[PDB]
Amino acid sequence: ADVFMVPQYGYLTLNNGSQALGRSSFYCLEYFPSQMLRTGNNFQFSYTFEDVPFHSSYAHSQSLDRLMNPLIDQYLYYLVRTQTTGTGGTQTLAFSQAGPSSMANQARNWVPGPCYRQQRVST
Amino acid sequence: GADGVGNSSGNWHCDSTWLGDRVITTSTRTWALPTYNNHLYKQISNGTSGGSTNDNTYFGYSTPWGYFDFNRFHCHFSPRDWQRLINNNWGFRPKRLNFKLFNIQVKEVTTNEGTKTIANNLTSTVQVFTDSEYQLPYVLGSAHQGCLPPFPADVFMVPQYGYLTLNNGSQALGRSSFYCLEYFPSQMLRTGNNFQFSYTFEDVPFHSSYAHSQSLDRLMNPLIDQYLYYLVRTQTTGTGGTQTLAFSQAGPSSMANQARNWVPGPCYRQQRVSTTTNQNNNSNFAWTGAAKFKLNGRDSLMNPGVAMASHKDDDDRFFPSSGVLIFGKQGAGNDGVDYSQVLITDEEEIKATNPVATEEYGAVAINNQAANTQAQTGLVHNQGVIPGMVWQNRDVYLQGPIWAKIPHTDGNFHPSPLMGGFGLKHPPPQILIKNTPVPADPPLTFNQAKLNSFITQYSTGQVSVEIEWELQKENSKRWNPEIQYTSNYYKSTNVDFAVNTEGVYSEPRPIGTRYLTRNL
Amino acid sequence: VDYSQVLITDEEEIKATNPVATEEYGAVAINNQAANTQAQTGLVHNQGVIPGMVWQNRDVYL
Amino acid sequence: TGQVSVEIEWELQKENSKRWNPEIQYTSNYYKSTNVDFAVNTEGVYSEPRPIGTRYLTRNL
Amino acid sequence: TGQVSVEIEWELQKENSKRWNPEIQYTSNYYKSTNVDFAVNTEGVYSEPRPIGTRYLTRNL
Amino acid sequence: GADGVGNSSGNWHCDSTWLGDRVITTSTRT
Amino acid sequence: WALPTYNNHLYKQISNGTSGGSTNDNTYFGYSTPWGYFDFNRFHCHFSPRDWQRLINNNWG
Amino acid sequence: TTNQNNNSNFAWTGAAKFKLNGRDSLMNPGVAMASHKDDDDRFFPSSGVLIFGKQGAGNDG
Ligand SMILES: Nc1ncnc2c1ncn2[C@H]1C[C@H](O)[C@@H](COP(=O)(O)O)O1
Ligand SMILES: [Cl-]
Ligand SMILES: [Cl-]
Ligand code: NA
Ligand code: NA
Repeated sequence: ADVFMVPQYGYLTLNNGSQALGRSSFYCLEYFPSQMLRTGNNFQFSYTFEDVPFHSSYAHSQSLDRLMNPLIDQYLYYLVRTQTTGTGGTQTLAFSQAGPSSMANQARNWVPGPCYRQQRVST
Repeated sequence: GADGVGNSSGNWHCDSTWLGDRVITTSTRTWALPTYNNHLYKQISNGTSGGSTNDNTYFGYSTPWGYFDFNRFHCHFSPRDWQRLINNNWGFRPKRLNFKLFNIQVKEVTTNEGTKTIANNLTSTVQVFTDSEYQLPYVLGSAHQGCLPPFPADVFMVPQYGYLTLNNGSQALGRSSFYCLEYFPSQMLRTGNNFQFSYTFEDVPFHSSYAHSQSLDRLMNPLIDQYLYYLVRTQTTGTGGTQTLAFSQAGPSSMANQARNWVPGPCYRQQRVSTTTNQNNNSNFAWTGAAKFKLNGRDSLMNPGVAMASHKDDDDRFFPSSGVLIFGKQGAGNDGVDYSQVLITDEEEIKATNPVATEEYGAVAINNQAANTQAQTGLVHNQGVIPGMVWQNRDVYLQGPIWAKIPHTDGNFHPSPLMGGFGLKHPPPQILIKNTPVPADPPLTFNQAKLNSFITQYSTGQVSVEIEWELQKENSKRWNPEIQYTSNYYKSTNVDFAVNTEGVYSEPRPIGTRYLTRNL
Repeated sequence: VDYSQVLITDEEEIKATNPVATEEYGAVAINNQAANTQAQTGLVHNQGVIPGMVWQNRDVYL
Repeated sequence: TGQVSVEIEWELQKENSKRWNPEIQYTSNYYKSTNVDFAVNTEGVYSEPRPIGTRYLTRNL
Repeated sequence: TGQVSVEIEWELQKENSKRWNPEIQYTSNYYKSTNVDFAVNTEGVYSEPRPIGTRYLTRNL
Repeated sequence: GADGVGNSSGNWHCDSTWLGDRVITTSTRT
Repeated sequence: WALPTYNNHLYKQISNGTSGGSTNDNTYFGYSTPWGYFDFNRFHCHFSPRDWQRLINNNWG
Repeated sequence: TTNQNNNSNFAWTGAAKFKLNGRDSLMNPGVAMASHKDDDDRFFPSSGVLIFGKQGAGNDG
């Protein structure tokens, strides 16, 4: 129902401060073949979107980390300890097969996406 | 007859055939299926509460179903075959496969007064079906045990299927999804009944069986000098110490200075650890030391990390704490096993194009040089991809993984499984099997309850996986003999990759893929 | 304008594959472990793309 | 002044999920209120009460 | 003992509404819980948490 | 053979399919 | 729609300077034209709230 | 300009580099980046641009 105002066109060019550079380009719309109308005159056209990937309307139901069966244990080992447990405190190499209980340790084929730190703020 | 009880419903095919590029592998093993979860879907969660940490929390379900996994190279390749493939090809990749289930036999076990007897239930059935539409959580590619045995003779147990869903602590979220296998059109079998299908691998890049014979840095002719200059000095030599700009053409002698078109691959710093006990610092830094990525407030270990050289030359003892695959020696214990039991793989072959795992990527200037201020530089421990980088993917081993399902995500980069292998969007479908519940006699008067009593039984049968691989022959004009995997002549009490005196096949070491050398 | 006027969108749906906005990506070792020297690790606040990553694009709204 | 017309053809991609339990979905709460969501108010001012996402349906990883 | 199979073909009648605002719809609440709605519990006992009606979509009189 | 003891005398169909108006339900229980 | 006359039928040079209160990061150089433009780049234009609902609640993309 | 630069031979120590196989090689000519922000024309990356000798120029120093 609402009736709206048409936005004004304007553009930006390379600038240093409040000055323009040699490169900066000035466009004149009138230098464009445009069609004219009088009432009882109409304009129209058609365009076809280049092929683009479907937007994802689906939210995952498995975390990237939790991609493996709980029941089974990986055939691969990880370094579980650099030092002997208890009083002795002498360096040793201990290896364990990542299991269901030790989920965090187990190896994965995929890792999380990229990130740029964003400052946190509370409502 | 077509399908009867006194009739082999399939044969044993265990052969490898080489013609031209195409090498065909065929394996057959004898499996046994136990009843799982008493024919019950069970909710399984690990809580925040109790000893367990927050990073090991999860929510999911354990199903009464078993699954067939062949995702390990040793299944389709004899050690001798792995040798032929590694020692003469610059690459290879899967093309198509063929699966078969047959000679299914279902046994019903009875126990009275400490007397146990196992006989046949012929009328009993076994359900099978393939997740051809990928509607079921993908188990495979998680390096889980339960794949066909390496040795053909061995008889193996079928892995139990179970999956994970979004969780907070020991709780599920609204999003988390519960799947019922029975809600899947599955085919049923009675002995003399057989199942089978075929799949064709989507096109994938040939794995690299070749190790570079030129470093990325050393890509230029020694004799010639570059037509380009570099800034060689900021200050006059000797006593004067007055700033000046001197430029030199990078030559053969000054190789490091000269400009290059390509730069090394990406790196995530990996803590270094030495096989020798004494060298290592006396702290349990296995976890605190190790690099990790934090997702959804939970820190998971970066295993096995991006592909990086295990060590710089002569640092053979060194390895990343989490940055390489590790394979247990046969008979090795699951928990807290000694170093001797484990086989730590080594990815040094790729050192030429990839960064060393334990060292910085390099250095970058931290500030603008000033008339008063001195130039500064900072180390790069974490380095992401940038234009001009080139790198090598992590190697696969005779007992490594083969493929992995690329997560259905909006985007990803160089989706080659980090544990090594071929990244497929539509990998070989998960094959699900289950013994059909056979109820114990019901009570005489109708009960609204669901039957909780069943005859105890398990099933057994042969399985056949046949895969057609496409090879990519070597074209090298290298004049000298190349390095190759061989078995040492010198005598020993046991033969490599054979059964021992007890009948226990054992894989003495991991076997890489890159022996043949190709130019950069 | 006051907070009440604004509608702050929420992209938590993608938390499963994407890093939390306010937290580090994770940690990397800063030095080689030594017989005398202790292992060290540093946080990753800025993390670029590397082989093996997967992620979700930002959502669109009505 | 004049009318303008934009017509767009969108291609959908149906759900294939075998999820057994009910999925989450955008709904308008039953509980009474003085104004209707996404309607004009007593003055004739359409208003968009909240942002509306796109991902409600769940798919596996 | 044996298996039984019932297959039924249902005929739908799509919605034609020109209602401008979002309609009410059956959804599963996001907020966390120890068990999932319409799933098996820790013991293997599927349970139907509530009755589920048929009328959510609204049509004129 | 057509009908024998060592032969599945039927399969498990538990699927739902939506095309146009027609929605097809299929259930199998033991 | 309604179209006002823009810039008195004039192309005008517009710049924001370093000088004065404005910072350096808000400096710019450009031009404002006597032309107007039609923009439909917002989802709500083509979708009724009810329609947005149907699309979100039943499609994976 | 000679005077502006700090009085040290930081040609190598200063410069960014990538370490491969235990050997540090200079990052020349680096990723593609702007040589200077406006009016910083005198400035250049120590190793971050191509350099061509004037004809008859000497190879060393
Ligand atoms: N193993 C494996 N599986 C799937 N996708 C892969 C694999 N290795 C590389 N890639 C990626 C890398 C590119 O994005 C693309 C092939 O392009 P190209 O120019 O040929 O590298 O596929
Ligand atoms: Cl083992
Ligand atoms: Cl010259
Ligand atoms: Na269990
Ligand atoms: Na103006």
